[PDB]
Amino acid sequence: TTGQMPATSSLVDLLHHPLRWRITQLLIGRSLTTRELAELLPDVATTTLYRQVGILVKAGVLMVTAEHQVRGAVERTYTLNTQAGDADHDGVDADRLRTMFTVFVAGVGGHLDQYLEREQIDPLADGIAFRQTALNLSDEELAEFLTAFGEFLAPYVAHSPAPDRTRRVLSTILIPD
Amino acid sequence: TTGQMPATSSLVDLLHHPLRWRITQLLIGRSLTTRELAELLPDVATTTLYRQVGILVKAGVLMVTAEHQVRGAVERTYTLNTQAGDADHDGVDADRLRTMFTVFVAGVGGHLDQYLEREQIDPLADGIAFRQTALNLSDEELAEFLTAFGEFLAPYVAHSPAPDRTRRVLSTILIPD
Repeated sequence: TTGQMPATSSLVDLLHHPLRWRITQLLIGRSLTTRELAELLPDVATTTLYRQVGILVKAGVLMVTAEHQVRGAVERTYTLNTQAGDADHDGVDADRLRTMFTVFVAGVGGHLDQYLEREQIDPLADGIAFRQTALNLSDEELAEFLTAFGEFLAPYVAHSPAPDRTRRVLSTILIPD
Repeated sequence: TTGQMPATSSLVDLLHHPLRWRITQLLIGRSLTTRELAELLPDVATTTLYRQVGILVKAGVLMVTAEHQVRGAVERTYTLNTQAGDADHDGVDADRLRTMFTVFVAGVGGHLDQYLEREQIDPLADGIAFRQTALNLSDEELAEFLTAFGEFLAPYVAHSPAPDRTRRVLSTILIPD
């Protein structure tokens, strides 16, 4: 599901940290317990993983979607606070926008680095793609394009996990000449 | 129109150069004379612009789409050699893939820097967006998704330039967990 790079300076600052970026990206479009997140980040010390989730939750980058009793103790499920990444996008000046981009591409770069830790790679077979398309659009046509793009994505975003499926992250950057 | 980051080492090496990246990105989806390119790159010395087009053409990054007589002398029109950016994508190893990414995000970053040279910016009103979506897709579903994505884009890619329209560059990166 489509989240925008947060614009709030406090959230942007937190996402410089490579583990905090990893955690929030893993939570796009779904909810997970900290235990589940831990299992997806085997290289990270367990205590550290829990610490950083705590930091993200308290800052409002993540939100609690459920809590129930599991083995006598309470367990929370988390997802992206998409409402948080939708705030403060108007007072964005040059400096803030540069920082947002830098943090965004560093996160994506870190995801690529993780892919390259695979014992065997075939970028083509594995579905790695870096592409660009040029579009002539008025500001109003661009608003329509973005709405239609979300509608184009919707049936795919609806796919559940399954043994034949791999979770893929599609990052989009749009800049005018 | 959708070009992929070239994979041929010789083309990849040329695109490290920020002016060569600027030129090839300006040529996505359309054809231009060198004179037209010069006019879109006012900050670049004219002789230098012509030199770099020459370099790109000779390397096969660009192709000549027309030539006719203009003021007694012959004038060529150029566009991206999309056939060139579609070669050598199978023997891509870790080192080549990293380089491709680095060169790609540096180019996009340079395009953002150019946007930030505007006297007045409003990133939101100007249509700047950094987004991510997660999709659960089998390798075969991903091939379908990519084909449908091209079909989704087609009517917008068909838009001609006009006074109400601004050329926008949509960059896409797809990486699996």
